[PDB]
Order: sequence, then C-alpha cells, then structure tokens
Amino acid sequence: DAWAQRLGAFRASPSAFMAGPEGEDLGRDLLSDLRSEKLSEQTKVSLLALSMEYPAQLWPDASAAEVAATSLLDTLVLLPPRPSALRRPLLLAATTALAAGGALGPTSGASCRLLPLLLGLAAGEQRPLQATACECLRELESCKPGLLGGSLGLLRGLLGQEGPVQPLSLLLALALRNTLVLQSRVGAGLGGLLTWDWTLVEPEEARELRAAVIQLLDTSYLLTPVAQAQLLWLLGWALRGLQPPALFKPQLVRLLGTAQLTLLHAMLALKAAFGEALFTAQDEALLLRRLTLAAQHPALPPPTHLFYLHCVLSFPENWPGPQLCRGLLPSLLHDPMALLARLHLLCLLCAEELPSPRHYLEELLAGLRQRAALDGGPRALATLCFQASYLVACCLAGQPTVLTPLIHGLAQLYQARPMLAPHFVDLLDQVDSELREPLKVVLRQVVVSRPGRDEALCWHLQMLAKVADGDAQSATLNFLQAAAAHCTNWDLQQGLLRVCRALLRAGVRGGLVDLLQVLARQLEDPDGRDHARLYYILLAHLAAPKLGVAL
Amino acid sequence: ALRAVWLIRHEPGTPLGGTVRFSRRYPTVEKRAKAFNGMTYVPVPEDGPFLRALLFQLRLLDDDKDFMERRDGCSRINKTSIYGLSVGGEELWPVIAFLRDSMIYASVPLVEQALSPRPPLISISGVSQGLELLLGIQDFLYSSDLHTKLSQLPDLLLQACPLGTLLDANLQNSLNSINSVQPQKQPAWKVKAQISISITETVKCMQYGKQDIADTWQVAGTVACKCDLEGVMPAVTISLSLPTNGSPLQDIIVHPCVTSLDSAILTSSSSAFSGPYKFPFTPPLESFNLCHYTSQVPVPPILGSYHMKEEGVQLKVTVNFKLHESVRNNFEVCEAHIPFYNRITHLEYKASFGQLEVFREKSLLVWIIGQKFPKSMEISLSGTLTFGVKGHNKQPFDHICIGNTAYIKLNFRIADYTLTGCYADQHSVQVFASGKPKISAYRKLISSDYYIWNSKAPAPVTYASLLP
Repeated sequence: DAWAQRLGAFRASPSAFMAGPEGEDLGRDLLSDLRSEKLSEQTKVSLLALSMEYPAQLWPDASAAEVAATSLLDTLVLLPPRPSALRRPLLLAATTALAAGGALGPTSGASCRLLPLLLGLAAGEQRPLQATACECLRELESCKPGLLGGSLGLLRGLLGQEGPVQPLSLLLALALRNTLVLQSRVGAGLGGLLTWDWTLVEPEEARELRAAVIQLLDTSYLLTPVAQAQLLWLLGWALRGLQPPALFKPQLVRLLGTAQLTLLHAMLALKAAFGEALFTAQDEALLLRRLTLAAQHPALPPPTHLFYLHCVLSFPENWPGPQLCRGLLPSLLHDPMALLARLHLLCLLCAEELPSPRHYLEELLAGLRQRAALDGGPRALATLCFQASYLVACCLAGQPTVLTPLIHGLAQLYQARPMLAPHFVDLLDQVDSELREPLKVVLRQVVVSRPGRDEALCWHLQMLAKVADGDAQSATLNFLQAAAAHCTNWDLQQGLLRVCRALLRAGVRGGLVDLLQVLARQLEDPDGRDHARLYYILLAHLAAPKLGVAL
Repeated sequence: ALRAVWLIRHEPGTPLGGTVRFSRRYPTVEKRAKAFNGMTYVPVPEDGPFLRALLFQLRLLDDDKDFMERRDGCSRINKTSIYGLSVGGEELWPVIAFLRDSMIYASVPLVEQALSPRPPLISISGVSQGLELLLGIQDFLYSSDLHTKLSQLPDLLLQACPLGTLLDANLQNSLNSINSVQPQKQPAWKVKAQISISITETVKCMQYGKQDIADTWQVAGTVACKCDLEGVMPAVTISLSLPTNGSPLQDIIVHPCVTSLDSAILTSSSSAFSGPYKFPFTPPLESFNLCHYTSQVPVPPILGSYHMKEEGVQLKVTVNFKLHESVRNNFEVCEAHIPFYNRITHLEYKASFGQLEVFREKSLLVWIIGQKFPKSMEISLSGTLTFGVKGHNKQPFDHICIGNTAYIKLNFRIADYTLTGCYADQHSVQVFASGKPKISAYRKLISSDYYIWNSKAPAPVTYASLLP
C-alpha cells in the first residue's frame, strides 16, 4: 500500500489532485524512485502506467518535461541487466512525456538522446519491445512532421528481415505521406530518401512510389481491419492528386464483398475522396445496394445498421431505382431509432407524387399516432411521432395532398393525448410558415372546440399561448372565458396569461379590453391577476409599434 | 485514432448509473486535437461528468422527465449511434455509444479538421474505428468467468491500443498475446483439420394469413467455422449440400477476415448454383465465417390462427394451428406462450392438449403445449378468462398488441431441423493442400419472431407485404 493510496487520489481526479498541495512533489517522487530497489514490480508497473496515461498533468513546462525526459532515459539505461518488466513501458512513458509536454525538438539534448535510442531499438520480450519502440517512433513522427524520416532506406531494405508487419507498415506509410508532402511543398522530391535529419521541421520517383505502394499492399494482408481502414484512408488522402489505381483495384473490390464496419467506411471514403476515377457507373449501384442491404440485415447489431442507414442518405456521388427504395422503406417492425433513419427514403419516394406511397405513409404515421395515444407508455413513442412529423414537414412543405392528412392526424392525436403539449410547441417553433399557419389554425380549432371543462386544461393552455393570433377572435375569447373558471393552480394561471400576452403581441384590440379584464378580475393567485392587469394596460394604452418596443 | 475509451456497466437505480470498469485517455491525441481543431477545440471531461452526460443522452438515466428539449426535441434527431455530448458549455463531438445486455461501450475519436461546420460523418474514420473497437469488446466480454474477464481488461486492451491508435479489435487476441508470448507475413490477429460449423436458421414469421397481405416469413442464418488446423498454409474449404428441392444461397454477407463475396451475393439481395461452394478464407485464430446466409424456402413450416372475441371479460382465444408435414413431430420446447398484454383470474379453459398453466402472476397464462402436437395438429382454448380488477399498468404493456390484436408468442425450438436444408459435405474436398477435415456440422431452429398473427384483427405490415 506504498503507492496504491498515492495513485488513488490522482486517478480519482488528475487535475484536482495535481492542483492540491501534495501533488507539487508527486512527479518529483515518481521520478526519484524510478531507479530505486525498494519498489516492487507491481508498484513500478502501476506508477509507469500513470506516467503513460497523463503526461500533461505533472510536467507542464518545457524545461520540466525535458528534465523528466532525461531522468526517465537515465533510469531506463541504468536498469539491472536481468529480464524484467519495465523495458517497454519506460520507453513509452518517456515518449508520452516528451510528446505531450511540448519539449520535443532537434535543439534539445533529451530529444537527441531519446530518438537514436528508439530508432536503434525498433531497428532490431525482444519482439514486444520492438513493437513498442516502433509504435513510439511512429507516434513521435506524428507529433512533429518528418521527425522520424531518417531510416526509410533501412525499412525498405529490411522489409523481408526481422520486424512485425503492422508497426513498420504503418510507420512507413505515415513517413511517406509526411515527407512527400513536405518535400513537394518545398518544390523538390524524395531526393534519394528511399535509401537522423532534423531540417524538415522548418521520373524515377514514380517507379519508386509504385514499388512502395505494392509493398504496402502486399504487407497489408496481415493488417487488422481497424488499422487497415486508417492505412487506406490516409493513402487515399495522399495519392489523390500526386500509375493507375488498378494495382489496388483487386484488393478494394474483394474487400467490398465484406460488411465489417471499418472496411466499408474505408471503401466509402476512398470513393468519396478519389471521386469518379475508379468507380464505374454501375459499381455505384452495387455499392448502394450493399449499403442498403447492410442497413437492415439481421446478422448485424443495431449500430452497424444505423451507420449504413446514415451513409446511404449522404452517399457520395460520382458524376452528379424504386426497388432499392423498397429494400429499406420504413415499417412498424422497426425499433424507434431505426425508422427516422428510413423516413427520408419514404419522403423522397413520395415527393414525386403498388399502393400510393401517400397511403403507406398515412398507415405508418397512423400506427405511430396509435402508439403515441396509448396512455401508459414511454416517451420514446411520442418523440418518434413528432420527429417523424418534423422530417416529413421539412421534406414535404409543398404538397397539400399528403399534408392535409398529416395535419388532421396531428390534430386528432392532440385530441386523444393532451399530455403531448411541449412536443407541439417545439414543432411549431421549428417548422416553416407554409406549415406553421394551417397547423396553427387546425390545432386552435381543436383546442377551442371543447367547452373547456376538461382536466387537461394545463396542457391546452400551452398550445393556446403558442398559437393565439388575430385571426379567429370570438371563438378564442369564448373558450378562454369558459376556461377561466377551471384554473385553480398557478401553472394554468400562467399558461392563460401566456395566451393573453400572445394576443397582446398579435395586436388584437377590441373585446380583449374585456377578456383580459375578466381574467384579471376572476383568477385565483394574485400574481396571475397582476400579470393580467399589466398586460391589459399595455394593450389598452400603447400604439402598435411602441408595444413591440416598450413591452 | 481515438481520444479515450470506456466501458460502463449499466446499473439501474443507482444515482451514478454505474461503475466504470475502463477509462483510458490518450493525451498525445488530445494535443493533436488542439493543433488540428484550433478555435473549435472542446476538451474531454473527467469520468463523472462524462458518465452523467452520456447516460442522459442515451436516454438511460431517469427518463421520467416531462420534456428536455436538449434530448427529446423535435429538432435533435439521432439517426446514427454517434451522439454529440454537451459538457462544460461545450458541445463535445463526436461521442459513440451502444447498449446490449446491460453493458455500455463508448469512445470519442479524432477529427483532423475544424468543427465550425460539423463535417459529414461519411468522412471521419474515427467513428468507424471507435464503433469497431467497442463491438470487439462487447463480443469479448459476453462471449459465453464472472469477473476474471472484466478484471484483466485494463491489462488487456493496453496491448492493443497503447497510445490512441488501435492495432487489433479482437480482445481475445490481446488475452492470447499478453498471457502467452512470426518470420513471415502471418496475420496480426493470430497467436488435424477440425471445424465446428454451427449453422443456425431462426424462423421468424408474421404469418398473418390474409388475402392481399402476404404471409411474412424469413429465416436468418449464419455459419461459424474455424480452419483450426496446423501446417503452413493448409486449405480446407467446406461444401454445404442443399438439395434440388432447396434453393441456392440467399442474402450473403461475410466476415471482416473473409476475403470477398461473389457478384451474385452482391446481386441476390432481398452464381445461383448449389455448388461447387468455393469460399475463399484466411485461416484465423478466430472463428472465420465464410458467409452469413438467409436461405428461402417457399413452404412455411407451421401455420396458425387466433380469434379473441372480446365478449366482456371472455377472451375466448379459439386458437387453431397447422403443423406442415415437412416439420418433424418432436419439439424440444414448443411452448406456445400466449402473453396477455393490455388484459387470468378464472382459467375456465378447455385445453385440447397439454396443460395451460396460468403463471403465478395471473397476468399471462403461458400455455405449455409441451413437446409434441396431438394427432389432430390443433390446440384450442375457449377459456372464460374472468379477469378481475382491470390491470391497466401491471400487465406487460406491449404496444404492438392493442385490443383484439395480438398473436401467440410460440417460443418453439428444434434440434437439427430448420427451414432451409443445410447439409455440409466432406467427400468433395478440393484444395491445394492435404488433410482430413473433421467437419462437425450442425443446425437448429429457434423462434426469432414467430407471431401467429391473429387474422381476426389488424396487424402491423411491412412494405412489400401489401405489394402485389
């Protein structure tokens, strides 16, 4: 329990404890007992794991980072010459401290001592050490561009020699990209780079690069899917503008016969970056079919389904039929969050208007409404209905044929389930005017249709406030007058004056001098009555613009 | 390149919501995020605030709130599992998550461009990378050992994701490489030819049974194999012998380790030959799946019906089944469970075969048909189920079952008889190597979703079912 209680307070909160009194010397102790012998294997392992995990919290300044770098390097060299388990973690922790401290640079002794060490070690627990060192070198090269562009000839020559496929492959690819970009930015090329410089921080090449790409592809057969995806993504970045892609065409075509979440995205971004150079006019069709298939294939988890359902909608075109729209069209066998990924397809199909797609949309939205009206269910159902309504409204503002049933269904749904007041308010606050107005009219008609004796008044008044205007005066005034007697709690007594304030803003003048008057004279809480008095005075004594400027 | 990784077990009722079992942050990538993003940078919070925000956004922490416009809004639509967290007045983006068997998985990747316009998700590689790592962890932890699996995880993934960049997504391989210590291009996920192909064709069928409405059945199948043979490059591609009565393969997708899929597999979506099944693979230390197939057969295996005349409190479920002759008459568990959503006090039943044991809750009488149907191939239940005080919330509330609409949930299973016709063959082994394939093939049948849909009531319908 020498260091366990020490690291507990830090891994509870790094920035909080490092801002405390004891954390001032925590890094000092940790660097001190690095070469000690009183610390067991487990304590050293745990301390070095923390040194891995948060290099930004104990050595902020560049000078402190350099000092810690030299200290770690010293205790790594000065280790006992016996097989132990501090070899790789020490190098990786020093790399983390140097890279995240900002003290790395060619003009510093710590970096000039660390970099040759990692280069030699990775050049070749020997295999795990080599892998760890290669990863450290690649990460350092990522931190400062070109930092590790020194031994490219070594890896080129020793590709068949010792060294794990994945680390050297990734490091070589990253170095190629960074070095070639920098040198072509200068104006020159590789200049013999195929055979530890620090100056990069500030024809034959085609054949050499073709050899590089074939070697990378050949060695990539061992690459795991995730690393394979990043390799191909950055390669498709690099060689888009800078030999035909028919070298990598067989591999890409073969990999598109898969459905793994990473190779599919590698193929998708490869086509979205390379554009229409390699894509055929019909290969886009097969890719679209497979993405749509994978958007609903039972053998895959929900996340993969929804990922490809988002990919298909924003699919990247090469040179900007109905059956594909029938392999993904929504149903009511779909879990709540997998329909809205499919609603755009149905809105697209029905916009240009087998049962009539409007009829199927009516049945689907009617099922969603019937789910929503079920009292005693979760809120996911109502959220589904309203998000679907928003998507169709934005997508189909311009066809009253499909929209009149939607408006009628929403009105009936409000009549059935008054507890959904906030959802309608948000929808009204988002949708455009072409749908804001008729829905406003019909929902006002629904709310003022009842005499006003319901127990859902606290849910009616919210819509009444969110919709009241100067179109239908007398009906609204009658409904509000009836509802005045059914307000006993402060919540409804504020929704009601929210309605009156909405009328205020609209500009209605006559009769309101009595509606607001009666509300102010016949409510329960004093605060609502004073609210009404103020708003009635504002409407009665203001000119039209000054109310918008002084109320 | 991620920024951090998580694994939070779902703990209902606890105010914190769970106890993190894994929280590794890579600060090299955070400095990279500063350098790349610039003015749009938003830092990664600590464990506590992250857990609070993620459980809030996943709708898993106290969903009883009336309306939170930051979550339930009509303008914030989440059509993908890549959510955007809002921590410390900053919109963290992108944050990944999914749930299965009470185990959350999460990650925040790196985007190498500014966030002032939210870049399209068809471009960020990190979303795919985070999702795949999370799926690999999910497969590892609940593969089949209660805490010896979750204890070694921090010492497990470090060997796979040391400094923010993944190496291999199979955590079983991290266990193989850490606990146990390649001069050729041996695959980076590998540390007497015996193969255990466990094919499994689940018959889900909303049989319905109307005139214009089609009877909706579809069988979901898969093949789990392994070329777990010694040698340098042994070759064992197995053949599955669907008969002449059986259709060719249907709905083929493959494994990440799998090489490719045929142009017909790309075409035949929802060569068309029964052979020779030549499936290229790459011998894994994992279990390679050369394909997952959902075969079609025109003959439904079981047919059913259901009427519930709501004569007050008399849910007379005059059921009537029809066991197609192609189905072997020996069912391991043909429990024709009959849940009673939205509704047994008085089991005044008339069971033709097998007990109809009302369960102790007296809410859903799971009528165990048992093991085999009678010689009449028809059960029935004219039960005067005189239910007492109307349960409005106690009963299982299933929205896909309202009113006189419902269906019998037959949880029926069968050993080695499915609806497709899989039969692996070994005498036709053709390869560029030599060996003895011990192809321990198999099959099964499960009730994925076998709702014998009541034709005396409306049923939800898919798209093509109404299509003539």
